[PDB]
Amino acid sequence: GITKASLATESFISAASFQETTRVLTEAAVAGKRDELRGLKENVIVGRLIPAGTGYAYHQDRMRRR
Amino acid sequence: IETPITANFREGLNVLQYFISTHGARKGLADTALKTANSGYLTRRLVDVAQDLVVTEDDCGTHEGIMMTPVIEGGDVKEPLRDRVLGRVTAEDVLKPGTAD
Amino acid sequence: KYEDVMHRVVNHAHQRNPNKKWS
Amino acid sequence: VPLDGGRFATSDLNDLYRRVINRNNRLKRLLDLAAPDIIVRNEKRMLQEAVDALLDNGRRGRAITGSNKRPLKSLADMIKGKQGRFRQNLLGKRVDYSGRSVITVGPYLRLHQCGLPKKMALELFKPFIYGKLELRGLATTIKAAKKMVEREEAVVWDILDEVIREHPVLLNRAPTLHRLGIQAFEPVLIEGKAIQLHPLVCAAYNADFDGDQMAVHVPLTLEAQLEARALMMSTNNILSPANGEPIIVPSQDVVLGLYYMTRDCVNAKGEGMVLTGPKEAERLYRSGLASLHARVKVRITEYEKDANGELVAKTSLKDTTVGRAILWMIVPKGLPYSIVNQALGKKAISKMLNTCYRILGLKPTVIFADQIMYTGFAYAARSGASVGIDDMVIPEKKHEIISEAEAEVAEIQEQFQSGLVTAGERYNKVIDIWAAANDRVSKAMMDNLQTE
Amino acid sequence: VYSYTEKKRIRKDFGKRPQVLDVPYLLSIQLDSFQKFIEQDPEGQYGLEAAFRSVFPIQSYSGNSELQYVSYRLGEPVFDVQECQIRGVTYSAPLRVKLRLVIYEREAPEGTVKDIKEQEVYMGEIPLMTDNGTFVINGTERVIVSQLHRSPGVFFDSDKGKTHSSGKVLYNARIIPYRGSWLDFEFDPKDNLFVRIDRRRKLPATIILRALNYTTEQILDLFFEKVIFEIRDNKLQMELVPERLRGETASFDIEANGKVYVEKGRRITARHIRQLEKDDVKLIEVPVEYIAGKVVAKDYIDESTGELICAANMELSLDLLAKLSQSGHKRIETLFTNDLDHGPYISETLRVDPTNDRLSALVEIYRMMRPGEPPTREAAESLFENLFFSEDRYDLSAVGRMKFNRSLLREEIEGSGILSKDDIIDVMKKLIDIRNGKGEVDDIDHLGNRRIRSVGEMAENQFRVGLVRVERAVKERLSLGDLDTLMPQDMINAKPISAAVKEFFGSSQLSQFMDQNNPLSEITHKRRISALGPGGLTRERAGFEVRDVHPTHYGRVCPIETPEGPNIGLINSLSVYAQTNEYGFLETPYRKVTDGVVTDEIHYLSAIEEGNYVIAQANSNLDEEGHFVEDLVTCRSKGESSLFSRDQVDYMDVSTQQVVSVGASLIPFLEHDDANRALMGANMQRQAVPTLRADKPLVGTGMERAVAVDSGVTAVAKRGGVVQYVDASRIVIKVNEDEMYPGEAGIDIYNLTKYTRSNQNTCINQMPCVSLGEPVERGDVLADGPSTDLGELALGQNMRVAFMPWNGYNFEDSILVSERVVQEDRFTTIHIQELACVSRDTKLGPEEITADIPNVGEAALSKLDESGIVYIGAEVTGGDILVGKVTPKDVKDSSLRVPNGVSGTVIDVQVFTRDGVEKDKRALEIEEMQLKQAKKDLSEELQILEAGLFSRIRAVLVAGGVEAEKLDKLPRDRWLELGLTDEEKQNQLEQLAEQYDELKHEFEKKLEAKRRKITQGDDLAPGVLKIVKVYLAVKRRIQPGDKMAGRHGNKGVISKINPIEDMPYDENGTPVDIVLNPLGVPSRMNIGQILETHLGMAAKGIGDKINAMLKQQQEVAKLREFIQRAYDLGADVRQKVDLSTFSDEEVMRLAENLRKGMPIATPVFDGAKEAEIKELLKLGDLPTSGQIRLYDGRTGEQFERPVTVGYMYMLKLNHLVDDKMHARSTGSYSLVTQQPLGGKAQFGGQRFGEMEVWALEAYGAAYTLQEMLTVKSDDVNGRTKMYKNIVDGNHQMEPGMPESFNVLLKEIRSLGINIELED
RNA sequence: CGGAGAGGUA
DNA sequence: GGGTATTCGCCGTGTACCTCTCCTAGCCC
DNA sequence: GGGCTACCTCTCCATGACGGCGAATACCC
Ligand SMILES: [Mg+2]
Repeated sequence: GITKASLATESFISAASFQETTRVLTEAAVAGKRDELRGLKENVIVGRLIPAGTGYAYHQDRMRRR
Repeated sequence: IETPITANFREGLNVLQYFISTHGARKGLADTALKTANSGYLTRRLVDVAQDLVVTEDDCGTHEGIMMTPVIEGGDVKEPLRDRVLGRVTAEDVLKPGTAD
Repeated sequence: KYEDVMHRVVNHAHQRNPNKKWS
Repeated sequence: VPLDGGRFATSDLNDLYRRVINRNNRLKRLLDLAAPDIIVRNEKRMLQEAVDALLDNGRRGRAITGSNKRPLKSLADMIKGKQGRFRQNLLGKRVDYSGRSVITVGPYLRLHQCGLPKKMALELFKPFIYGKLELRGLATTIKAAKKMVEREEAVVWDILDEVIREHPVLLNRAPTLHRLGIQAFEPVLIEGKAIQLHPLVCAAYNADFDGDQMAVHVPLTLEAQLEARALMMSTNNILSPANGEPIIVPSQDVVLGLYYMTRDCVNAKGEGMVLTGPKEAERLYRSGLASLHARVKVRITEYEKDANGELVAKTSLKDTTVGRAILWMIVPKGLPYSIVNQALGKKAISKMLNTCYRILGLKPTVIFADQIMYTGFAYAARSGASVGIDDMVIPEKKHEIISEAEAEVAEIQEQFQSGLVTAGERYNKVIDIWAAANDRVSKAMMDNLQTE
Repeated sequence: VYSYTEKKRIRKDFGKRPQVLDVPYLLSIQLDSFQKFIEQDPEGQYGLEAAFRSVFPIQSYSGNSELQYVSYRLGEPVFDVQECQIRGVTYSAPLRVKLRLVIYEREAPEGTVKDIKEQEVYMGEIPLMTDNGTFVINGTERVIVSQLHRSPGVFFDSDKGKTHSSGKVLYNARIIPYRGSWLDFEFDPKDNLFVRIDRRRKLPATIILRALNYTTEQILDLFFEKVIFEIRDNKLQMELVPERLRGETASFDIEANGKVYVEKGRRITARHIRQLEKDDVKLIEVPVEYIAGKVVAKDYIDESTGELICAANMELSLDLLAKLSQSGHKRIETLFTNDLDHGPYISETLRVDPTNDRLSALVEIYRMMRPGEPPTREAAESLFENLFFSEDRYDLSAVGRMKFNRSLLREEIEGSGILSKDDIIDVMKKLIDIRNGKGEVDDIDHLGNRRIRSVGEMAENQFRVGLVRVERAVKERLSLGDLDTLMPQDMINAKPISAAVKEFFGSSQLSQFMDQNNPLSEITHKRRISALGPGGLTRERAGFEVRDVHPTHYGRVCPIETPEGPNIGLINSLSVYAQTNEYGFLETPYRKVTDGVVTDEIHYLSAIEEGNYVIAQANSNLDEEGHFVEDLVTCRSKGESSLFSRDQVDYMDVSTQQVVSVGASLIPFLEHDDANRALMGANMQRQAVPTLRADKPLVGTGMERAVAVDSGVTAVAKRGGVVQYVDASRIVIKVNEDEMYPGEAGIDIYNLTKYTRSNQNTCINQMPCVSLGEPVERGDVLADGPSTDLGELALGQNMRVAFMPWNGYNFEDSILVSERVVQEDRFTTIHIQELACVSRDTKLGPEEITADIPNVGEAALSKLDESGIVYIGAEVTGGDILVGKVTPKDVKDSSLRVPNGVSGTVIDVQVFTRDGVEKDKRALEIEEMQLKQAKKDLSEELQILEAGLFSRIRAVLVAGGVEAEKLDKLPRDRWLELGLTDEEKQNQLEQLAEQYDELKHEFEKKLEAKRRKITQGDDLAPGVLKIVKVYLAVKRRIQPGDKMAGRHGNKGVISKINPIEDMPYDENGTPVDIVLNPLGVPSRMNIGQILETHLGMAAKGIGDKINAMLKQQQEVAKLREFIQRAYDLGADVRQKVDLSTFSDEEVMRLAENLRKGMPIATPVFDGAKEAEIKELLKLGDLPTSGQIRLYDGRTGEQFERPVTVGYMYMLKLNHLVDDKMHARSTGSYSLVTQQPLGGKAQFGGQRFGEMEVWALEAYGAAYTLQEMLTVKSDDVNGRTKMYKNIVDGNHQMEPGMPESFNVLLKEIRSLGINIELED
């Protein structure tokens, strides 16, 4: 379900802005999980360009080089 | 209620009929408040489950796709095929009822 | 000579029901 | 923080760390001096319970403060919930260069613009006006220009008209549901204190002008001015994202003006006279020799573009009314005439804008929508379509139907006193005969309104 | 008949029903409740006497010392009301308590005390109630709203449905005390009776009976009956009353007397019971397996050996029946258990019970209530005795005894406070009976179970809490206190009592800051019935039950007036006629109906007493001495409308206004409105602002007089007479001779309230509405308050309205207003803002209020005097400096400045000074002027009252020893020393002389006392030196953006202010003032505004006809004919006014007050029909349909389809547009997050919140979102670089990282969670 | 320039 | 002991805004 | 009343939400 298919994510910050922050940061804390900042909400948090709209060409030019 | 409101607003409503209509309107407002709350909770969950889905490629090149038909429950045809398949790229060739056309 | 400020701290939530959470 | 009165306030973290440092120092002093075991057991239990009162206080409401035994806030409560950091201060921030007021209509606007008051326009645009005042050379420093807009001199308003002209703003009604909830306009300055919003666009906001308060934002940087103009301009959203139908549907007065304009009565002035074009249909109605709705043969010229993009002109004498001709002056070239020959309520004008967008692209649908709004408000004004108390006609057959239903519930009342029918059969019988009498009264009033 | 002041403007009153009971005084809940709180009550029922007799005598822990109670008393308050609102203190009289300390000797429990001592001690300062019904707490004016919480007593609730998804409905019982510990009986789907205390974990509900000193045999003696088996010949027989066999399937052949009664397989019929009872059958034979399913009742010990054969609550078996068949237990008792009639619940619960005796049960309860510590016998006994059976920690009130006796079908309604054994056991019996199918549950939405607390009861409870804290203080100190070295003011303390009662009145969920902008707003805020607050529900957790209206709110709580939004139906408004009962429930007036005759006596009914009788409807057509003219009448019996017989009813409704509240009985034509727009109409009528010119409603109800009189805003004449003097300041009334006291005779002097600030920054004002030399009657208005005119309530103004869609300027719900309305200054509301400027003692130096200000020139100092405060009446604008003030740093400007965007005139300057700072020159000037005004006020009091007293002496010596020449040779003082007899006349002269000498003494001591009040220093906040307060007074007119609304939920924002020509106009030439939109009528189903529009057109039609009959100045006969025709007009009404009794100025001045329009009433549900409006329009020269052909103002031609015009009464709300408008270029930023501040007052920015971020993600917008949350907020470097770039002209951005994210890394990193950043 | 509560707006 | 129920504990419950009030106890002076 | 010094952990405050979901025992052979 949608309240579970957003917590069980390979990106713990998008699951941290949603329900049960404590459970997500504990499960992400015991595993040493590494969020690649791939998606919209994780990049709205950290303040860079969204990789959807106009900024999608910026993530083309960034994903290409590195 | 087995005794309906037999009078309209152009005529006068008496005390009891207006009282019952007041119960109806308060059920309306109390439905709109709590309904608005659960609605906003629904939009929050939906935009946080989709949340990262970005149209990334021009084509994946697949020969799959669901089969659209007009919906019928037993009454009239509720939604025709034109409204459902308006603007959505075909999976395979649409055959005319003449064979291999 | 201490007048420690932690003895001047405003209880800024002095109207809350004690059973409410997160604050 | 310093409050006023020789008294300070702060967060609850300082109080919780005060408590933890107290338990840790009392544990260092009690284990440094070799206490018996039960005292240091109570000690370590209070320290474990103190840290468990600091990292998350929600699970045990133990940490309490004076005069009101409430749980104190903690670090997990600083992150969690509606008022932590993720939902309160990271996903949505308080944002500068903004403003907010009460909305009002003003239908003289094109739909790519909106009003904006001069006082808010000068307050929102203090940095740009600073830069122009020291660019043209009317001041030396930033504080001289700050005195100039703090004084509101005479030269700053032409500066302000020279920084508005092509710069979008973002209007926003406060419960933003869908992506039309934020749109972008161009300002037109208003002697007033209220944002003048374009009327048709109002239906996208689900707004009504009884005191809604819309907020403006300013796109500062250059790429945001282009994101506002190219993606978010109010002309570049004339279809909903939820469905392919138009969202610039003409809402309430304008469809009454059009519906009054394209109809017919069987006998008014100019009945059965021929008219050489729509132009003298306007010239007949403005004088008063004809009526706005009386049937008339005209010669219209429609341009059906069934070639390879080149428009084919055809002309004829359609049997129509005068109001349909006056409306036909406004419909652009590519549409057929048969879209205006009907009554044109709300559904038919919605598919009118739908076919206009799906045939002639975008710009005739924008300018066709603006012209529909102008003629709809103008001929709605010429209508005078009031409401009076004698306009709602009671059925003359109403009290007869209600008296028959009273006799029928008298019948089922007797059959319940006669012991032949049950309670629930009386229930379904009474609701059925009242529903049937309800529909008889409804068809009586509906006929006696519509065709009387 | 009418008084000389009632004849000023008599409202034409439609209305068919003759009324019987007048409207009661609309503020009776507040005044009766707090009057009930603070008043000397004998026999200790209610008030302070119930608290003092409850907690006292305090007696120590066997210390032979005791503090007993005598009486109490309250002194004068130190301040009067107006000076207390200005200064800021509580309006509170101190509470003096006469305690008495007694101390025994050694070994004298019963003996005489050795020493008594007695004084009048101080405790607390309980705030009084101002005569309007409000409080004053800290300078403001506050209202405590009555709470509607659950009645104490018992409740057998259902909690059906959504438990355990099996359909097996549970049942629960709750014994709710008024004060003490809760008690919840309930079941579980394993059919076991469970208890819990104070919502803790669960206990098996027979363990409390094991705590109440009951054996197992006594428990099963209580909850069950007996089935007797006997040891006999063989196959041990069974006594049998055949009522036990009802509804059973007999698993054996029931036979006796050699006769087969019931064969096996067939149920026991009613005929089988008739055979066994008609044959009188008692004893039959059973199979031995039939008893093997039974449970034995009592114990049966072995007489021979001394052992136990069968224990109580143990099922029987054939071998064990051989174990007791061998010893000789003759009477074998089993408990009759049947799944349909008599349930075996107590037996199952005794099987759940781990405990056996009293002690282990008390160990279980003591361990449950206070967990963790080892239990002890004495702590368990003190705990269980002090949860339910002690006077201290547990008490039902007499109300709780009433519902608790009433809901057990007891007899007496007055009993003890504490519980008993029979209380709990009858609760458990009643709960098992409700489980067994007989009886029914109770509902909590019923107003027979909701009780109204009010100010007196809740203040009594918080004062009670003050007394229990002070009894722990005294029981501490008196246990250690020994001898006569202490007196009973050293023990007792003021801080817990005054801290508790200031904590209640100071701020709670029931001390609302009073919405004081309107007399309707006060008088509907005080009649408010809140369901929130301590002891009741909460906002975000109520459901669809308590928020939804119930069929027993009729006449008690208004159904249509409630706030919308989060609290709907939790902030219920009490009705018009409703009262609070003796116990606290709601009750409502009904008329007693004898068997044929509707008796005109009134007789109140509570909520459950309505549920027994059948009650008629208000608009039942009646006759002469009283017979219902229909042979069947629409009535309600038990919450159900019906059409019952002609003579079956018992009660007729008093009046047809009794269902709505006073917020809703002011909407005319309410019966034509949907309840949505009626609700929003009541709320927006509550929020009107007062205009500058009070203007009567054309279409009223008649409740306007009762609201404008019964609120405290008008100056009601206390004694009728002749007006001696009329001034804007004061009105001086000379009294008639009948209502006049012999001693303290004098006259009356009313000091009106001039321009002072309200609570909502409107301008409360009183203006005289009588002239000099005019008769007045007791109970009439003399000063119209805010929004009042001649004693009516007039909230907004009434204007000429058209209904046509005019060029799109009224698109959704807008309003379009001509330049006529703004030119005539008729929505121009007056606001008053209060600007403080304090003088703080900080670090680095004190603050001066000097004018020596740097960085400013003569534009700042032009509007100040030499002291630095602005003049009275110097018209400031935005940006000017009112109070100069600098803070030493050379020194920094911190002067008070007018907030941006407002104009206005400084009407008043307050100056407060800490005792210890010398005053500047202007403060001595103001103190000088206040001294001169106090001396002039009191001196004019003694001169005018001197003229009344000495003029009364001159009025005495007209007869009875008249000396006309000798009267005014010597002056007015020694007029007693003239020759006169020894009768009541010279005694009366001595009365007046002793009165005047008392006026000398009281004048002098109030003069020096008033100099003591003005002259002395004042208490302030700690750390402030002097406070200068400046009253601006803006005059805000009208502009595009203000909100206006009529009285039917027709909202609207004024959109364009057109010229006078651009309006439509009819062929007579008058332009219409406001053009609405007709499309608000069919969707928002409020057709009532159209009938108000037509009837308003009729009212001004009569107004213009009188105006043509009076500007031409016809003689009074024509006006008498026309006015009499206008007041007769149609069907039979109550009014029936006759103009044969007006003396030709009472016609002419009435017609002076009708020439603007004739005021027409319409009661709520008994109003004008259509036909009366049509005939009244026929009396005018107006068209019948209410529609006029109008000419367009721009184009100058006739509109097709003639439009509706008329006069609608329209209101201006205080949601004006120059409070809503705000903008921010770059201001100040918050401390912990580097985000902009929130709000307008804090000069902050809008919130581009979460859904707006989803809106910009939903576009292709990225850079707009990037600067929308990295540059324009949350980053100091990006916004400084941005500001430099914008003043340069380059448009770019250095994004960086937001600061609050870098705070989030510290609040996760400051847990035990490493959070990082790679590369 | 700190946070709670109460009322109100859409 | 293995699978199945049952109680028990946590998580959540619409956005934006506008006014106002309110912020410390004890005690020996 | 109020100005100076400070809690360096004590008892009944409480009591009207509901759904859902998952984990931690309860129990039945
Ligand atoms: Mg709205």
